[PDB]
Amino acid sequence: RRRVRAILPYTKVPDTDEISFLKGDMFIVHNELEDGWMWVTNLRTDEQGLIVEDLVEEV
Amino acid sequence: SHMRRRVRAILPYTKVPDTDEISFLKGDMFIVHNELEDGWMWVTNLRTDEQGLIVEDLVEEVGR
Repeated sequence: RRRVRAILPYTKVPDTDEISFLKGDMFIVHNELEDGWMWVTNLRTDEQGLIVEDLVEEV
Repeated sequence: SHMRRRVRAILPYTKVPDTDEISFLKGDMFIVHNELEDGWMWVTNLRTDEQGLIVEDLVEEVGR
């Protein structure tokens, strides 16, 4: 249960469970998943969803 | 296509031994990482955090 930060923005793939975000957004990681993905909650939008792991860094 | 979606088990499943299928309980949720051309998919079970193969016939999309 750690916080990670977006280093770049991301626009979700339509009709999927991915979420869009902005550089600087903070997320709480719920599941690491396979390398390359993460199941998280974006603290700014309060949205739970799938994100691309290479766009976030440890804080 | 269930790619990049969260899906939920509609029935339990016990893996075939010596395969990389994963056993799961009804209600378990998963994130789909790869969809193979036979209905099977590489996923992560959100409860156990294990990666493995599950078949699409046993799950339904539930959204975020």
